[PDB]
Amino acid sequence: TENFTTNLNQLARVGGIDPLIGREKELERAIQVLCRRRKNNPLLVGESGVGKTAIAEGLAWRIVQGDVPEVMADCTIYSLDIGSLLAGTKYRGDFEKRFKALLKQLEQDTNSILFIDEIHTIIGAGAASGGQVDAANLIKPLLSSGKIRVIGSTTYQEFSNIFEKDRALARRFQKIDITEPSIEETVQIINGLKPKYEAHHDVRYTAKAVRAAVELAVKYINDRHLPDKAIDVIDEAGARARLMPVSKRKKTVNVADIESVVARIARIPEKSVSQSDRDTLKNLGDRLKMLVFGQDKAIEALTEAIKMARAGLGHEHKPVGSFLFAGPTGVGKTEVTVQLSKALGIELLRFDMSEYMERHTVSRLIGAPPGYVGFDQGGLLTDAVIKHPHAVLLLDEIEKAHPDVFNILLQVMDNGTLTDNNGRKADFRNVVLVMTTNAGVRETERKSIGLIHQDNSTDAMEEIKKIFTPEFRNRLDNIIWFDHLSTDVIHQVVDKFIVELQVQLDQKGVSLEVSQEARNWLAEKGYDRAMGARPMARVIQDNLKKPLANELLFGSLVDGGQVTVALDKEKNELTYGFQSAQK
Amino acid sequence: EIHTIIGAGAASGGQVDAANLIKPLLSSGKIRVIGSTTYQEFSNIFEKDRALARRFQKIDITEPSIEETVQIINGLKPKYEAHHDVRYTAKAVRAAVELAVKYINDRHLPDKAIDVIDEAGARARLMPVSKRKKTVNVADIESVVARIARIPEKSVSQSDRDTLKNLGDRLKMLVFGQDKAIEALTEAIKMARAGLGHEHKPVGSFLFAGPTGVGKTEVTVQLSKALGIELLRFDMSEYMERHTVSRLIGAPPGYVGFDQGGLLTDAVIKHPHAVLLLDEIEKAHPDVFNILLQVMDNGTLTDNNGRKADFRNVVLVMTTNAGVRETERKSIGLIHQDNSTDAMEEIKKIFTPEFRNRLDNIIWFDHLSTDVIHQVVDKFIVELQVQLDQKGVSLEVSQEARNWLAEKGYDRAMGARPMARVIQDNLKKPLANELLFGSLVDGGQVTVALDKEKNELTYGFQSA
Amino acid sequence: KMARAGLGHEHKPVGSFLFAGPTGVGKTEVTVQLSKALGIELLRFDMSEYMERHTVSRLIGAPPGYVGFDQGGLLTDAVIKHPHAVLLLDEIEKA
Amino acid sequence: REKELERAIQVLCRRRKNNPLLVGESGVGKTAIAEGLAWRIVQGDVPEVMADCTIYSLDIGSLLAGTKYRGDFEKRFKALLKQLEQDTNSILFIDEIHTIIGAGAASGGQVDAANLIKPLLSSGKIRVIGSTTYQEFSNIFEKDRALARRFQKIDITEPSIEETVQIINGLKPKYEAHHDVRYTAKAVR
Amino acid sequence: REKELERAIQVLCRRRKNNPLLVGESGVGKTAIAEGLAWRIVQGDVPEVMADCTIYSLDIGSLLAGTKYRGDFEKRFKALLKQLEQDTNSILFID
Amino acid sequence: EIHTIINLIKPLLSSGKIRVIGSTTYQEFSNIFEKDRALARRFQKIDITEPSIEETVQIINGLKPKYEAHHDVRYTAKAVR
Amino acid sequence: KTNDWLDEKVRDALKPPS
Ligand SMILES: Nc1ncnc2c1ncn2[C@@H]1O[C@H](COP(=O)(O)OP(=O)(O)OP(O)(O)=S)[C@@H](O)[C@H]1O
Ligand SMILES: Nc1ncnc2c1ncn2[C@@H]1O[C@H](COP(=O)(O)OP(=O)(O)OP(O)(O)=S)[C@@H](O)[C@H]1O
Ligand SMILES: Nc1ncnc2c1ncn2[C@@H]1O[C@H](COP(=O)(O)OP(=O)(O)OP(O)(O)=S)[C@@H](O)[C@H]1O
Ligand SMILES: Nc1ncnc2c1ncn2[C@@H]1O[C@H](COP(=O)(O)OP(=O)(O)OP(O)(O)=S)[C@@H](O)[C@H]1O
Ligand SMILES: Nc1ncnc2c1ncn2[C@@H]1O[C@H](COP(=O)(O)OP(=O)(O)O)[C@@H](O)[C@H]1O
Ligand SMILES: Nc1ncnc2c1ncn2[C@@H]1O[C@H](COP(=O)(O)OP(=O)(O)O)[C@@H](O)[C@H]1O
Ligand SMILES: [Mg+2]
Ligand SMILES: [Mg+2]
Ligand SMILES: [Mg+2]
Ligand SMILES: [Mg+2]
Ligand SMILES: [Mg+2]
Repeated sequence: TENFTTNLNQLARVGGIDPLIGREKELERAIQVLCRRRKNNPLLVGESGVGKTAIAEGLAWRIVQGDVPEVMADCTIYSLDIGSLLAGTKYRGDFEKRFKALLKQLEQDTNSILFIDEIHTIIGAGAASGGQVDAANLIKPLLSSGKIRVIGSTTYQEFSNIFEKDRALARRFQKIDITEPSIEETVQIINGLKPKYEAHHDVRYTAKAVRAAVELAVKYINDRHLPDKAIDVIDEAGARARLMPVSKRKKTVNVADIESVVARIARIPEKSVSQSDRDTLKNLGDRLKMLVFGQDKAIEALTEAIKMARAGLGHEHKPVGSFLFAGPTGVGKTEVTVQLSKALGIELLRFDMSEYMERHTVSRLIGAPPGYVGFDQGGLLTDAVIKHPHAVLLLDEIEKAHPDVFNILLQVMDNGTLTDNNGRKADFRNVVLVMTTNAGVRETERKSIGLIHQDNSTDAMEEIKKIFTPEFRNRLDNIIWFDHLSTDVIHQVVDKFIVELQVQLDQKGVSLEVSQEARNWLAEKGYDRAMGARPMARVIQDNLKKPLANELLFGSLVDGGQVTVALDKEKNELTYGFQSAQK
Repeated sequence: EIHTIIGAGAASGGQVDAANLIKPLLSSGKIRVIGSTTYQEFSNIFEKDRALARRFQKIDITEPSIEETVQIINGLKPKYEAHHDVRYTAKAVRAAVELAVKYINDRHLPDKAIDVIDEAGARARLMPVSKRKKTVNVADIESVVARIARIPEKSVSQSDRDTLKNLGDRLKMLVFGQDKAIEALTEAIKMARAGLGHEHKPVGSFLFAGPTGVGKTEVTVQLSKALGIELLRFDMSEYMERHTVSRLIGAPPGYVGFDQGGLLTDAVIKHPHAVLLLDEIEKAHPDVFNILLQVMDNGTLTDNNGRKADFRNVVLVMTTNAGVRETERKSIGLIHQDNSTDAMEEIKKIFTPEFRNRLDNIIWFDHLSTDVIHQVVDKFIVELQVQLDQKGVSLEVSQEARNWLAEKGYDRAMGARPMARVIQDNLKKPLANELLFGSLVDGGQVTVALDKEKNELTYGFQSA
Repeated sequence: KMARAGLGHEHKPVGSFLFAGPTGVGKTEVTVQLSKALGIELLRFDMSEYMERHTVSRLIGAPPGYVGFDQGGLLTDAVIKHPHAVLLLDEIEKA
Repeated sequence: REKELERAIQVLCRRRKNNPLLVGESGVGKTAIAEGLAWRIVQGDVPEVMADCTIYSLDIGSLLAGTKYRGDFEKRFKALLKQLEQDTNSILFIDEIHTIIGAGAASGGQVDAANLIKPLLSSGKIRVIGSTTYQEFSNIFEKDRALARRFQKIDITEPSIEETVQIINGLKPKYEAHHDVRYTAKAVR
Repeated sequence: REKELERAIQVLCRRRKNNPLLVGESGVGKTAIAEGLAWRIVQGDVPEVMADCTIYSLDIGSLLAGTKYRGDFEKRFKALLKQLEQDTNSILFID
Repeated sequence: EIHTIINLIKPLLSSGKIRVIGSTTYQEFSNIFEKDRALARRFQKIDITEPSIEETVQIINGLKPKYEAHHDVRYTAKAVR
Repeated sequence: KTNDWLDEKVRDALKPPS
């Protein structure tokens, strides 16, 4: 039955499978089960990547090497292929003939074992008819008798929902739980496997590189398991060297190479930031200030927090930064957050919390639980952060949302992870969480009933404490209150708005020049402390956009031409002069 | 397994089955045939074919008594003893039935007890190369049952014994204050290994309620690391809705998510000995508490599939923030009042009286004292030092500087978390600029001192 | 005119005008005539129905795992079908 | 798409689990990357190791067609895998890779293409490129933890406006020929 | 339906993604527009490129019925696609 | 009892070559016919209402000669009403 | 008062005539 089964020992001697390091207790338990008089069938149930197939195939490698008990010295393991058995079983009884013949051969030798990988498949082996007859039923009598020994390997999910369903088959197979190895165990495993990977890639792995891969993988790569996770980084690093230049770093791969590979797999900013990134970070605050005038403290907090994470002083299991922006309307809480993403070139995960007003809406962020119509949709927040781990999470109008949503963000701020309905765990370590709240807006604009109008800035903080539970506030890195928009700052805003108009105007071929006198007139006409900088847009729209639009649609400005705006002190009104540049 | 013969043929044209070939003969009664089937298969497969079920006479078979099972092992003792060349003591066979049924629940009594005998003989036969020990002692039976059931309960090892003794001391080094909480966890865990543990309840069911910033979660998280066991951390904010509770015990059969199974039961099955940290239990729906009531007393929870998860070795620690607003509430009057009693009343309102009775102990975490905060500041500096070591930088903080940091950030209501924020602004922010662009880019050195005249810290960086 | 001319906000709707006036003053009718003059769909929405907070879910739809999730939101679906239209919200104060 | 392609070559040259997976939103260009490699291979721009390798595309419908008889599906799937192993320089491209999880199998039977292909992917004998959307990758492909471990995810982020204009300029000769028109430079931008 | 039909031809003439989708309310002549294209082609009232083309109406119900096997649907569906693929001019309609 | 069956029902209706008569319960109509737009459009609802008390006796009287011939015994007019 | 809304092919064997 060479077509259906392959001898692991023969493969081990000439080619080899993998050197097995450790797992002494797991092998001893498996060997003890095989030596049992009855029901001597070990089942290596474990999580994916733990090494369920290494222990089963390692036994053959150990047997040829001779580091096994005397009873197992003559034992031979065969790897069954379910596909090969069903390759040509079109006719009735063909599969039974092949399967029965295979089991019969094992009984005659009485000194061999069968390794069925992904054993969950044989519960539903080829059965043309509806009858329960299948490989599991065929092998069930032999297992109880003890004539043959068959090793098994299946995941917890498959074993619990497929293998367990068959109570008779489960009884014969003695479950052996495989547990993920420790950090120390994994580094030793890589050292034993290092020669095999070094030869294929023609590289030499430094001791620091192997240790860093295991430690870095656990910290950033969470979905996979540690033994598989470390080998992936080590294997990928070797591949890069083969594809690197002819003689730059072929001889050895340093820790820096390992750090870069981990960053690409997890989509996290690489360690040892480049000079280009340093220039962007150094000028991040300066550039942000140009777009958003004033509110330097808010910009400093965001930039300083981002600088700490890249520097290597970031929180162990918390996001880069949690900031609650509270202030009067028009200050620029949303604008600074939006500009931060553009400056850093990272995706902006904008979530309008007004939509999630009711408690039931909380399911949208984490997905509906299993057994409901919304299971397939998943969680908007979890899916978004998974797609874009490095991003700015802008939860605008957070106060509008129900307090239930605040509870969901407790683990995000402290644990640094959120769990989806499907069970997937999101990573919030590299996301910048910014929450804009308009709490106390009514109080701050309100004028107190007294001879002296008390500043209501303090009052706003009281509503924040009432709206948000104390645990939520403690997890936050800081609450940055936007004080107000000064008159001098408003003058700059007029220039910024005119610049926005100029780019829009450039598309139509019209160039606008505004005199300094006209700019000052706009600021005084529309300056409102309570409304912030939003009225500036309205005065500019009515004063400048409305005349230009009429001329642009019908008039001299149909074809792009320069326009001049000047202030007449006698009339205290803007003077618009249009000059056609067509000819 | 007579259920199989009902089918066995569906090929085109023949339209024949084994049951149909033998159906006339059975109806005639000339031939008599014995059969065996599982209860589920008989109701679902054999019962469907009324003709076969009508003819066959059902004979119920059920697990025998404890006394009857040990007798069976004695009867089967010559066979197993001959193969392994071992001899089992009378006490050993009795221990296997009692120990296996106590810890192994999925399997029925006959095979479950015999599985220990067969494995015990193999272990005794295989363990010594010299074959010095042929007989199977009662102690060996206990060890075999432990591995099969994955229970830590066994004779305490010298290596494991030492760690247990210093569990409280090590926890105190990481978590300062809250000695009552550490004592409760350490004493309960010690009892389980000693054997003075609840027969069908978890080793510990502790509810941790305290002010914000106190180390409730940290002690639970650090306990897992000190004991070298997995941490089954289940955030309970996600389970606010009633329908979400099914996720913990699995969706009912026939739905899209039935296959994935329960998240709590599967995790407990994968890690029998682990710390189950149910943080923010207050936020969870009342239905969640109902499930836990069964776990605390019965000791097992059945999922949609029907498998039972063993919580006997699981350390159940549920952190709660109930009555935390009262803790930070400032009472009217010249002198602030202790609102600890008010917080307990809120916990009593949220948690049913029956729930509290089941809990082993309710530990009210006290506010961090000034002395405790000084230790907290040092702990955070150690974490910063470790991060700096990765970049090749060494940080030395003077004693005067540490006291200054403690006073600036010490708030009784807020807790230890403000200390981290102070360290971030005062220490991490300057280092970050130097690390990215400055003397600390490579192989830096740092010194920190408090300017007594200016009452401001001084940061000295050496390129080195 | 400003939006079509290319001098629009580029991130906000064409206009957000609150017409507050006495009954029978023409606030509702001017909007209806605007749609006819422009030949665009009129997304008439009576806000008197949304007297309480729970009714707001209808505008954006029910979340996953709740009844009526398949139905979707009337306001979101209406705007998607007719991008260029006049979104009238009568009796906004009563909402 | 040099950075995206460069990572794919690194994954393909791995000793084990050398199966790159292209996960991105619809329209990003995952198929272009999988097929673009073949186009570059003919030109020779790819590295020397990649040179002389043939990339094939698997039609799931064709493989499952006329497989009613027991074992017909396994015969076709095991025949193709044998071909890839024998060549040693062929890379399979399975578009909409989530489909193999639900390939030909009986109602009760759990044997699928994913289970059959799982042993070969781990050993590294065959290289299999993949392409699937984020929704399908998380709701279907990731559920099969065993299969996901063998496949290495390669995140694809849609190109910027500046990057997109050059893509149109490179694809402009084909669209111009089909429509017999010339696109102005300003029109493309 | 000149305006609606003209949009369809533009989509069909595209090099890639030349699959027009007709979305409308119930009983709006949605099916007639697709069927009408065939009638227009027969009378030679369509553009020269559209002329000499065949429109095929696929029946999902008939194809699904009678398979009773894993590969029956795939073989017939793949067979149908091969016929359309062989003739470049041929177009399919799926109601 | 068409509701019991309801893939091929839709194609025959859409083709229109052969017209089909369908008897379904009022409860089943809402559950199946109303939910499916295609089935509802092709099928036309004909309301079949129970006859009045006077109508019911008349139906029995109209069919009474058939019954009397079958068993050769008759029922009084008072008895049937 | 919210409400939650909860929400054929087999291979065959052929026998040739004897
Ligand atoms: N103790 C070990 N010694 C050496 N290699 C190991 C060990 N444990 C795991 N491995 C590695 O594990 C890989 C083989 O796959 P496993 O970890 O056995 O998972 P698997 O059985 O393929 O998982 P499933 O069943 O497909 S979910 C190779 O990289 C091995 O080198
Ligand atoms: N400091 C500022 N400098 C320049 N433009 C600003 C500033 N603050 C606000 N704006 C502009 O004002 C408009 C609204 O900005 P937002 O960020 O939405 O304001 P905000 O104060 O955060 O709003 P809410 O309603 O209070 S959340 C945009 O056109 C911004 O560019
Ligand atoms: N007693 C403590 N001893 C040492 N560090 C502590 C202590 N309490 C808190 N910390 C520090 O604070 C962090 C741990 O906070 P947690 O214990 O997780 O908070 P928590 O109990 O979940 O908070 P709430 O507000 O009560 S939900 C780590 O940085 C610890 O070092
Ligand atoms: N980098 C690129 N270079 C050249 N053409 C590209 C590129 N990215 C996208 N395209 C074009 O955009 C399309 C990319 O192929 P698609 O089939 O859209 O890929 P896809 O998005 O992976 O597919 P699905 O079906 O959405 S999973 C083709 O029309 C390409 O010509
Ligand atoms: N300014 C107006 N010009 C012409 N007709 C008007 C005017 N104002 C009100 N009407 C009359 O009343 C109608 C509009 O009333 P409407 O604005 O809906 O009232 P309300 O504001 O009380 O809801 C018009 O259709 C017309 O019949
Ligand atoms: N523009 C049109 N020209 C000719 N007949 C039309 C037109 N629009 C509708 N009809 C007639 O009315 C019917 C509309 O139904 P149809 O659009 O096929 O329904 P559905 O979209 O529900 O399948 C057409 O089949 C045809 O008989
Ligand atoms: Mg395996
Ligand atoms: Mg805003
Ligand atoms: Mg806590
Ligand atoms: Mg009105
Ligand atoms: Mg594609």
